Amino acid sequence: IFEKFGKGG
Amino acid sequence: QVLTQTPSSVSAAVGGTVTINCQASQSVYNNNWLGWYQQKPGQPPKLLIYKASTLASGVPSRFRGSGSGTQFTLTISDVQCDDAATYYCAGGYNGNIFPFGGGTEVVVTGDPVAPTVLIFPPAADQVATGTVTIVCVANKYFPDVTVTWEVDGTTQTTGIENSKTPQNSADCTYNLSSTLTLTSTQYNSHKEYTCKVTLGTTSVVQSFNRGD
Amino acid sequence: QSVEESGGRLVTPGTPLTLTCTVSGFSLTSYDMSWVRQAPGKGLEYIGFISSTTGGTYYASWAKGRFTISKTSTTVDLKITSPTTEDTATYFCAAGSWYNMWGPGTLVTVSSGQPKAPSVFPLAPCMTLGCLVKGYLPEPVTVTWNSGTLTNGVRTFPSVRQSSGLYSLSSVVSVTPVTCNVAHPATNTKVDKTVAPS
Ligand SMILES: [Cl-]
Repeated sequence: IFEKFGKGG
Repeated sequence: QVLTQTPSSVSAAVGGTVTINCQASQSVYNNNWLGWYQQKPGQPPKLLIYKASTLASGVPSRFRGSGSGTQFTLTISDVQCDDAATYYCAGGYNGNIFPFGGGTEVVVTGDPVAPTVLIFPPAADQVATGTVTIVCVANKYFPDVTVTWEVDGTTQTTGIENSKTPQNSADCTYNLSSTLTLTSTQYNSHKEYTCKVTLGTTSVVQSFNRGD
Repeated sequence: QSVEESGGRLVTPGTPLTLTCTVSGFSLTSYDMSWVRQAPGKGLEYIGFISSTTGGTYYASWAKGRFTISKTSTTVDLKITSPTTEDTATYFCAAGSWYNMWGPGTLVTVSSGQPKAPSVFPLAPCMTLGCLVKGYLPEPVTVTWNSGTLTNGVRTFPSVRQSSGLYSLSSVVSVTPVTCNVAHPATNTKVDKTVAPS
């Protein structure tokens, strides 16, 4: 598990 | 967690092709979270390529991104003097890890261009301060030069500082300033000041005589 | 549309300082807002960012504790909690998930020096004319010719640091009556020299 990836595009 | 960018430096002639590689220690996010940037000295970076292969708006088609997973490539075709810059990759990983690669300098090469040389005596108002700065400029040359100072024929070893402009975006040439610092006493002691600019084995010489 | 950093200045080690990032022509919250720095002659280093998708603030592992990112109604801010010599750098803010839009950068100088305005001396051969900009701190100075109207044939060399800790550079221009305009923003100083041949 990881913190939600924070870059969307 | 590391992007290994290779090589550190690369050269092409005008109209040549450059390859720059970026290798991730593990897979980047979604196998494609990798961007490419161009940076010229004194300027902020500019985005070239995002999502490994998408060209940013306004970017020339000669910039191409490729790869997926751990191995990414930027190529530059039809290299121009304007492409002389440092290029960086920047990636994204699960866990919100966003490293830059360490950068690749691109040097755009060509036929030697011989410098012209100018020398500037210190302004009247400098002498009064107790310290004097003599400036020598090597104009519009390629590739690199070395500079020598002679004062009344004696080669100077200390008090010299050099500074070089980045490659000219139109013609790839450099300019160089060489500054000799002396005390007012040392300056007012001597007559003939000489700047010698060496490109390869060939020297161009410029001089002045104090008081003229 | 633009981003602009502010707050770069000379500070002694351990003196906290805050940089601000201001956006023009779009909303502070529309896009990812990042802080990146670049030590003199070195590579780009990511510090942290505020996500437009999660709303969250993230830091590079190395930067945790050394920097605090926060926002006001009008700025994204970067506090350097206890600056060291090693924090001397240009700090950039950037908008977009791909660092799409960058500011010009703001320079942080961490050292024991006191600010000093440059002396400006005319350069003329015993045609190309110039100005020597000698003995300032911190960087930068800006040099223009004829108040920004003369750009063709202008070469402004990179600064060099002398033993004193003071910076120097020259600017030269080629023509067939020319004035160099030197600004030292740190001290709000403006110097003009009209350079005459001979
Ligand atoms: Cl980084």
